[PDB]
Amino acid sequence: SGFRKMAFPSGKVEGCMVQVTCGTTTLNGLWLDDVVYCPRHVICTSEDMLNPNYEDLLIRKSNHNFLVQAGNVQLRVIGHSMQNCVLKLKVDTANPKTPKYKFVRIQPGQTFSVLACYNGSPSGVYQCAMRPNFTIKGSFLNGSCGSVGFNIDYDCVSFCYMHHMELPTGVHAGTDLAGNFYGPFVDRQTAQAAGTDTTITVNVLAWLYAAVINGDRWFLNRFTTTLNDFNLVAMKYNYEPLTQDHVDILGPLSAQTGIAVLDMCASLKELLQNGMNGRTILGSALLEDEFTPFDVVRQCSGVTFQ
Amino acid sequence: SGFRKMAFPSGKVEGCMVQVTCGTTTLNGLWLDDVVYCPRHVICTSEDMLNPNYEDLLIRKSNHNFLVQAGNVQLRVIGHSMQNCVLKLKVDTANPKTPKYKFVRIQPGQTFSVLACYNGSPSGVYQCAMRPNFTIKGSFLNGSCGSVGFNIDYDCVSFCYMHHMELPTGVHAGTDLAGNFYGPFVDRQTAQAAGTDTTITVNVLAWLYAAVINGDRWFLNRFTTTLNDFNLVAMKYNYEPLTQDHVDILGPLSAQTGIAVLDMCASLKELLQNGMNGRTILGSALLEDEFTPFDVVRQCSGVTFQ
Ligand SMILES: *[C@H](O)[C@H](C[C@@H]1CCNC1=O)NC(=O)[C@H](CC(C)(C)C)NC(=O)[C@@H](NC(=O)OCc1ccccc1)C(C)C
Ligand SMILES: *[C@H](O)[C@H](C[C@@H]1CCNC1=O)NC(=O)[C@H](CC(C)(C)C)NC(=O)[C@@H](NC(=O)OCc1ccccc1)C(C)C
Repeated sequence: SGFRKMAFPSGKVEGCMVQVTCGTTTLNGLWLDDVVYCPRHVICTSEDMLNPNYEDLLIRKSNHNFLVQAGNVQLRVIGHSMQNCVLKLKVDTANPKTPKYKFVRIQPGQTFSVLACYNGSPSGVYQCAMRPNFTIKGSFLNGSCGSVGFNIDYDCVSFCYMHHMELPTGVHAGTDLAGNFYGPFVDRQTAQAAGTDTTITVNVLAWLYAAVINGDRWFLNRFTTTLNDFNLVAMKYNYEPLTQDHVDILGPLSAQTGIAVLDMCASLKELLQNGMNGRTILGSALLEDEFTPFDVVRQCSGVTFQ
Repeated sequence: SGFRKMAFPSGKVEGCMVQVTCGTTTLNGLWLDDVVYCPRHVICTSEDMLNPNYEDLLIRKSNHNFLVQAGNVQLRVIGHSMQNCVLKLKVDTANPKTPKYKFVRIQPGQTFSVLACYNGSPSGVYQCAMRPNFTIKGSFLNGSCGSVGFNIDYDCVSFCYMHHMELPTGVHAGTDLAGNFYGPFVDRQTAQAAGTDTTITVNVLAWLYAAVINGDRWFLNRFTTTLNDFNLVAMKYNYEPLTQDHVDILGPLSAQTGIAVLDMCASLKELLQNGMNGRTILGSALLEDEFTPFDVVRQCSGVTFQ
């Protein structure tokens, strides 16, 4: 028993991290087969960064301008090309540590692990959710760009995020591995704001099921509600709408605990209307929304990976 | 910017995890050089476990009773011996993935990363603190015994914890890697209880400094207090005493933020006496105590590891 914010084991990704230095910029790259993926704004300098034209900046570059460093071994760049907001640097050596992988784009509400890196060297690993407003609430310092977010599916690493920038509220924006931003952000030093966020309702209910599996039941109640009456309550509290699909994904957790999804909705309603009365749930005094139904099942059932 | 509960990258430890099966018990082992470390209660079966005599149970075992599995490669056991509550199984193959390592025993209040494993296969990684009552609040299911907790110091892995058991409040108990339990617990199925916990005051103050570095300042105040007047307030709220040493370790954070340690104590006092008034600090509605002063510096400064 117990419930923790749990990251995927990071070994498979640590072996793919390299340092990319060009001009006055150093950042992290992702080395899979003979390609190194990194944020395209490495080809910049601090005045290029007010409003650049990356297509122009890139034809001015030479292969030998890109210093790629895999630990204490240098990689020769033999080609370069830009795919949206990422650079693909072709190197003459294929990474012998390349895991089975996919590039996947995730949906708001879904979670992933982030391997925070500096200078090609992993610093820490932590779990994140993609917020409804396509930001993530990460922990990133200068030099962390090119760190990647990922999920693991048995032995396959699905890369879903590459880090690019911090927005003024301390939240973070980035791209998928094909270089397409999550949300309406651009890799420019121009005024940009996150936009209004909402709470991920299906994840909150999942975390309430995790609590019940773990012995926290005080918030349960005999009442029930309709899907429609629940969604009027979520609207007011800035929760995002609950669909019949979300009810289906919560079926397994409903079955394991004996609590109908719509009964747990009625509990969420009262929690929203009454607060928590100085009590806690799974050691939080807030309703937590960064655990998906799948995260809960993995942790409360013991799924592993090879 | 941003602050997250951040684990160490786990790759160095993933390469050391193996599966140990003996009789009707399967658990995880730690494979360093030609020795596999695992909990001694693997040599048990479910009626041995009410009150065993492990010295007796172990001389009855044969080397060939221990099935050690490093992925899809079996390791031959060539010797066995017991060191307190862990077994050391000598195998004829040294682990080519053995990192530089140390066995260290940690102090209550200190943190570490846990690589939760089942059947020798890593499942997830998360950060823990050793509670004042020598339990940890982990996430462990049946089959997770032998999972280890650790810190990384540049390239060196300091192993500090091996998992053994869950106590009735859902908290977890284990040993250091020399097999000596943290706290007054024994690896027996006899009635055992955690004992009264307290809040780790120095870590709470560290997390308040992390908040200030990250832009949360609402809890700051013009007031101050003495170390002595602060400790009378901590006593009442079940916080553990703050020493002049703790004030010294908080010096760096005090210097970076311009907030004297005793000024942050006065803020903690009011937070303890008034609550948080429905506000949050670093996205928590509770005072968080599982970040050490070092954890805060690492995350707010960007220390890496190779
Ligand atoms: C890559 O190492 C780095 C990662 C940042 C550094 C601090 N935290 C991080 O996650 N990314 C950058 O330095 C960005 C570079 C560009 C913009 C992608 C070229 N810069 C930023 O992240 C900056 N954000 C912005 O410039 O955009 C928002 C904004 C809002 C208002 C006015 C101007 C710009 C921040 C300021 C570091
Ligand atoms: C090892 O895989 C496993 C890990 C447990 C399983 C569930 N969560 C975990 O962390 N450890 C065990 O199964 C323990 C085996 C012994 C006791 C070390 C031989 N057993 C336990 O963890 C059990 N705890 C106790 O038996 O001790 C406390 C207690 C309190 C009151 C009455 C009897 C015993 C629990 C019940 C699984």
